[PDB]
Amino acid sequence: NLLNYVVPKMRPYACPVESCDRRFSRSDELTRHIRIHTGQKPFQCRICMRNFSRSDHLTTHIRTHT
Amino acid sequence: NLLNYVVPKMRPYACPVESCDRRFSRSDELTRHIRIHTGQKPFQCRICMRNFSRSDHLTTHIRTHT
DNA sequence: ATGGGCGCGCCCAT
DNA sequence: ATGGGCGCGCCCAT
Ligand SMILES: [Zn+2]
Ligand SMILES: [Zn+2]
Ligand SMILES: [Zn+2]
Ligand SMILES: [Zn+2]
Repeated sequence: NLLNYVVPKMRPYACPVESCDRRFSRSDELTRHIRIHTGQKPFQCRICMRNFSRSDHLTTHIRTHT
Repeated sequence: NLLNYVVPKMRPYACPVESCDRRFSRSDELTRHIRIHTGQKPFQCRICMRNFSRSDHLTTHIRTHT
């Protein structure tokens, strides 16, 4: 029955770096991880102008300025 | 050049229904979709007893009582 | 500080 | 209404 069907846990999103075996369930997850290798921090606090790799961690940090 | 890498768009989560050709990028998209085949409406409003197939839709509905 | 995992609920067309 | 797409933000270990 299709009532007992559970979507199989998968990791279709494989890290593009040949020497890295990480795979993820969601694409947004992989995109964040790739920043570990590139050292990219696309987010910035317009206050202290500090850069972050994740948007959530920046949001968290900005709420503390005042 | 890894710095220019962007995860290509894909849809690895396919509907198990043989007569359905739908594929999603995320599994939570597919878990929702399969309720179209089963007609399941799990989220019920405790104020009016009305049933919905999705929790985001119920959530918004719950607000029409206030 | 920052990463893996992923749920809640928005956008917007139906 | 109710479906596909998908981002914000939380949880909790790093
Ligand atoms: Zn990797
Ligand atoms: Zn700052
Ligand atoms: Zn289907
Ligand atoms: Zn109601």
